[PDB]
Amino acid sequence: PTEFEYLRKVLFEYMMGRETKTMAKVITTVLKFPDDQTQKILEREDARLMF
Amino acid sequence: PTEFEYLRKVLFEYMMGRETKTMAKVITTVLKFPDDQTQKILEREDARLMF
Amino acid sequence: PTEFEYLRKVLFEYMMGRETKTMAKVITTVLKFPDDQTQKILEREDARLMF
Amino acid sequence: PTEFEYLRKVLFEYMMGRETKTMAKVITTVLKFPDDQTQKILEREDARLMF
Amino acid sequence: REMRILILGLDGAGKTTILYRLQVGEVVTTIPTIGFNVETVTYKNLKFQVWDLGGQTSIRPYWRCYYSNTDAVIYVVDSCDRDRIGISKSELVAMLEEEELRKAILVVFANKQDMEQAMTPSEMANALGLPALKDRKWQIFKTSATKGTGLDEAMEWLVETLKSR
Amino acid sequence: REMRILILGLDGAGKTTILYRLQVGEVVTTIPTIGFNVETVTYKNLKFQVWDLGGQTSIRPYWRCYYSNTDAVIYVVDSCDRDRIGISKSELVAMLEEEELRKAILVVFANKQDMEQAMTPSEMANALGLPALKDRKWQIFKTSATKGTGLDEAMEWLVETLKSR
Amino acid sequence: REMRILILGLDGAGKTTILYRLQVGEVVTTIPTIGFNVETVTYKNLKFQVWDLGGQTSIRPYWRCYYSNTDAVIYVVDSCDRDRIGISKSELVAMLEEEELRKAILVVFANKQDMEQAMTPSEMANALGLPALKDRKWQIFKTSATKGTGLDEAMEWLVETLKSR
Amino acid sequence: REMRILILGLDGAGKTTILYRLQVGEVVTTIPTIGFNVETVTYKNLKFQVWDLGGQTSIRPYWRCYYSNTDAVIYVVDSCDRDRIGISKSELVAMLEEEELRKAILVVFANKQDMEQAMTPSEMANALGLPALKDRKWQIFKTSATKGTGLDEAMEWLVETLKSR
Ligand SMILES: Nc1nc2c(ncn2[C@@H]2O[C@H](COP(=O)(O)OP(=O)(O)NP(=O)(O)O)[C@@H](O)[C@H]2O)c(=O)[nH]1
Ligand SMILES: Nc1nc2c(ncn2[C@@H]2O[C@H](COP(=O)(O)OP(=O)(O)NP(=O)(O)O)[C@@H](O)[C@H]2O)c(=O)[nH]1
Ligand SMILES: Nc1nc2c(ncn2[C@@H]2O[C@H](COP(=O)(O)OP(=O)(O)NP(=O)(O)O)[C@@H](O)[C@H]2O)c(=O)[nH]1
Ligand SMILES: Nc1nc2c(ncn2[C@@H]2O[C@H](COP(=O)(O)OP(=O)(O)NP(=O)(O)O)[C@@H](O)[C@H]2O)c(=O)[nH]1
Ligand SMILES: [Mg+2]
Ligand SMILES: [Mg+2]
Ligand SMILES: [Mg+2]
Ligand SMILES: [Mg+2]
Repeated sequence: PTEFEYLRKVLFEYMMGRETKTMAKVITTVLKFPDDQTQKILEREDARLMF
Repeated sequence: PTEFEYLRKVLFEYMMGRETKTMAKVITTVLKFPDDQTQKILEREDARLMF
Repeated sequence: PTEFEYLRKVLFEYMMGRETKTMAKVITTVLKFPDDQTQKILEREDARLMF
Repeated sequence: PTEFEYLRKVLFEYMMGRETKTMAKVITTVLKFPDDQTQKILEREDARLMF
Repeated sequence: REMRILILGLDGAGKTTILYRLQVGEVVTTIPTIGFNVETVTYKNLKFQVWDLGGQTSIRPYWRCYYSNTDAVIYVVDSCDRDRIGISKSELVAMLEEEELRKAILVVFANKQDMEQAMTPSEMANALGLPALKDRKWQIFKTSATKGTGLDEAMEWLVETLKSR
Repeated sequence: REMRILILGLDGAGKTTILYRLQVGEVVTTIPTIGFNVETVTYKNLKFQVWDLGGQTSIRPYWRCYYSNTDAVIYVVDSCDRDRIGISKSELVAMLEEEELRKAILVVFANKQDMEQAMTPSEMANALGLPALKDRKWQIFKTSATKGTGLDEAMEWLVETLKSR
Repeated sequence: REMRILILGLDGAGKTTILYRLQVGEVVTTIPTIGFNVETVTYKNLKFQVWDLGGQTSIRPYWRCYYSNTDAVIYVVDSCDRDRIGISKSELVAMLEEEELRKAILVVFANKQDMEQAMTPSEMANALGLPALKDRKWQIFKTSATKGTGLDEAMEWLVETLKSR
Repeated sequence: REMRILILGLDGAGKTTILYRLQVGEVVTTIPTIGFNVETVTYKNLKFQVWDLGGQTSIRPYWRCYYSNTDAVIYVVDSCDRDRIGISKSELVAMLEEEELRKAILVVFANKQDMEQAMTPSEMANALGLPALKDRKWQIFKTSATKGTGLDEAMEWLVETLKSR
């Protein structure tokens, strides 16, 4: 309930293109993504920072 | 429960940057985002397509 | 002739993707673009800043 | 003079994101850009077609 | 033109099995689809982006999120599931109300006709309300994703129907 | 496969008029083309991205900028313009040397055959030097963009000639 | 160099009120922070990216998601809240173990010192175990977000300590 | 906040020499600017996007293409050019009428003060009409891009004037 509002806030920021790398870590953490998927997201994200 | 794995699925694809506009519509529907924000997201997404 | 080199200079910068919104303004002014078209280009350029 | 309306017509299309790679070729030919700069432009343009 | 197709229907119909049967031999190595699958399929040297949407109850409400720019719907129905054909009708009537699908053509796959207990295409068409379809270009075919029969005939009619338009 | 065709020829031949005559009824609501027009045309259910380039003097030198990936060239020639047929040849010879057009096929349209003073396809053909074409697939037809005649024939020949290749 | 700071602590400690008190006058127009606030602050002509993370129970588990590249942690503790000072120690102990914070400098704010019943800086330091901290550059300051006292001093110490490193 | 500054003025005033003098030592290795230059500059640890627009006659009309979102205008004038001070006034009066520069502050640089024939900052201010400026935060300073004299004082004023606002 409080985590849902938290989730939406974080997800809103990410989708609008802000501080996307940090938000990605909280999103995979809150929704307990598996290690494989998590690392796949965190890398493309890094490959995104290059710009 | 089932809807949680589903969301984890739609989200993954979105973060990896695949079929983002469609994924944004299901992500905003599943989490019941408020119209104003849903629209903000679905416009940047439309502008995104111009590339 | 000074204006040509000028135009060529501003065109190069624009096509290499740097400061595209400003270059767009001087390009349409130098070549005297009709109002309709100029406004068309300046909008896409604005929609382009979102990213 | 006839080439000026021409250039404007072509530049408009390019700046509006339509058939950019062909437009790039005619713009650089009409304004007689130097080989180096023309090649720098037509490559960035190519790296764009991958999307 | 590169058309886009959606495969829809209730859980257990054989939607996923059909997808891979198309543009690939066939290996029903399959598990309930809690999400979706998308593959590019080539028929008569043509190209389509085909979506296979999971059909269990809790996620059926999200099908409409995918209706934009749809050329055709391949509606799969289990020919031996007599208890649930009424439900497949409700979902069908509900999606044909959708403004984004107004021009999409509909093709029904009465799947699992390899089983003795399967209903006839006619029984199915009537129970789905197809005879009363207005402003719609439709047709129903019998199929067996497992045995690989009938799909070719169905795709033929589909491709030709939209090549016209 | 989606082919792209370039409509070329001197100023005032009927290039623009012919483009819209294809894939549309006809309304010669036309002005000189100081730039170009691009339209999607469908023939025998096939699809083409057709480019119509303006032909007055000063802009003709930029024709070669569009030759990349060209499948065929519809070359329009004014049948009554006896004074400038020699120039049309100069242009045609120049583009045929172009390395990017090597595999493109040539279709010549002897346009304005509805004018009592139009020369004959045989006269035009010899003047353009078509009887001497080597390693080239070509044919000449007589048309009238205004009356809408001879166009269907030309397209039939073009579509089939490339359907082979 | 532009440092980035984290303002951590339990719900109620006064973290948000502090953030806006810095780089801006002050207006504790405040509501429970369900998420986070980020603002850029300039002290002695320098630049800090300051993150204010909500501290209620359910979201405290996600603090570590932000530890990456942290230069300093301003840890806010409610000086009047004696019943929960042990929980503050717990969270504090846990975060310091974090490998990504090893080189971060710690600054504790014994906030709400404008209140008569607020415990002293010495009691808190001992109660939080600060005296035992090894390999840790730290300091404790008594502050008041509403009255705005003790902040300039703390900022001075933080700015100078890290300018060293 | 990162401010953007425009360096305007007639050809030969020393605009380009000033740009590089700011944020680097000094090497007037310069040629007439037929276009523009842009560079990121840091003063009192602050960030500025600074543009240098070429000033010969035929391209002066395009300065206004760059007026949007301008925080300050450093107007550079040749202190030894007595024949053209009136033209420097025309241009200045014209640009100050621009609605997009309403909230921009003005800083005139009486450049080339290393030359004996350099007019005083007071004569310049009078010939340009600065004293008559209403609703304009402005100041004038004498400088020497080559000798690097006068720039620090100028920048201090600018930096502090805008920190206010
Ligand atoms: N006898 C028979 N079984 C079939 C046929 N097509 C699919 N099946 C079986 O039906 C079951 C489910 O098929 P599947 O394609 O996964 O169904 P689905 O519609 O994708 N289910 P969901 O929507 O839950 O993802 C499998 O055991 C499969 O082998 C058919 O034509 N005949
Ligand atoms: N009698 C006749 N007139 C025609 C025919 N096709 C075009 N015309 C006329 O010839 C004129 C020029 O035609 P148009 O299509 O604009 O020529 P174009 O080659 O596009 N010219 P440009 O290269 O300058 O744009 C128009 O006035 C048109 O009506 C035809 O088949 N018969
Ligand atoms: N007397 C006093 N009250 C203070 C002080 N600092 C904060 N408060 C009060 O404490 C309450 C909560 O403050 P706030 O800044 O929202 O706390 P927080 O730590 O950000 N809470 P959260 O983490 O939930 O967002 C407010 O009513 C505020 O006015 C202080 O120094 N003195
Ligand atoms: N004595 C002296 N010469 C200077 C000074 N500032 C610039 N100059 C000289 O004046 C000349 C022109 O300077 P420059 O910076 O290129 O001028 P500009 O305003 O950018 N010209 P443009 O607008 O045409 O590009 C150079 O030869 C330079 O060395 C100064 O303060 N004193
Ligand atoms: Mg399945
Ligand atoms: Mg025309
Ligand atoms: Mg708060
Ligand atoms: Mg210069």
